[PDB]
Amino acid sequence: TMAEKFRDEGRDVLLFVDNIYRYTLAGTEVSALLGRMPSAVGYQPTLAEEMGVLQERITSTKTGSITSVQAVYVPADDLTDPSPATTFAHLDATVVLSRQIASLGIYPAVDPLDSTSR
Amino acid sequence: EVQPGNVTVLADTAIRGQDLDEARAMEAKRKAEEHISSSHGDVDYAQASAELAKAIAQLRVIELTKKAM
Repeated sequence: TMAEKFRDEGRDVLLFVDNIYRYTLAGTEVSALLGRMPSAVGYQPTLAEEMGVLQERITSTKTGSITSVQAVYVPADDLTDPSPATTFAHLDATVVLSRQIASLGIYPAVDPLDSTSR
Repeated sequence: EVQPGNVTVLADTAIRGQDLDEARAMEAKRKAEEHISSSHGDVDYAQASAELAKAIAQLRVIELTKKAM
């Protein structure tokens, strides 16, 4: 919301979100108590809508622009877990870090065969 | 070659001659001026090598096991 307010003033803004995964995770913890039947690997049924309702309002417009960097934790290093898989679609540039490269001491541990950009 | 109380025959293994050896050298030169090469007779190595080439092919082990190297 603060990023959006700075955008609407006609400015251009930087937005750094240090772990967006924890936004979906905090929903899962609550999802079962709200009386909703569990989905694929435990996540709430509304995972993709809960994620899109946020990711879709962080965007540039004709009055102002938001340039954003989001950290995206992947659980158990599984890039096919529903949350990373459903997050991949919302980004323009995806830089995929990997543990195998980091164990070689090669920082930054970017995987060039998986990072891409629009 | 014969010695006191000993003798040896250093026998040739094939007929030797001015013309035969020159024919063999001529073929040895031709095979090098071209790039023509023959096939070794080790059918056992051929069998095992093709079997190992097909068995090792396309098995995506690395990146299946998380082995960096």
